[PDB]
Amino acid sequence: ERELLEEMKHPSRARRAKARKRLEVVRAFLDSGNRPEWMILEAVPVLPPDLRP
Amino acid sequence: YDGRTGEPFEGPIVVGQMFIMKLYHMVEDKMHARSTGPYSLITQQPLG
Repeated sequence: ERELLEEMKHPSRARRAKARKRLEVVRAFLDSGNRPEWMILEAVPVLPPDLRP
Repeated sequence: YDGRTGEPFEGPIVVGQMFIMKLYHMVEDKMHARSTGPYSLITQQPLG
């Protein structure tokens, strides 16, 4: 976060843009209070039988 | 002449023999309704 902040104020519009569109997702994980490691699942949820009759 | 009244219609009316056809669609088979019927196994939505 604090790095991409300084990264975003870069004069070149390009780098600034990519930095924005990155810190976007980062901030999402911040405000949400969720860990990204969960995106890699260890336990696959099985759907109930009557749901898959 | 109108079978109801007995007076002639104002203007002349064309008539004659025409060929007509009773098509497939019949109300008897296309009419339906229900109150409480079967429900889909997955979701309890009424069958269609």
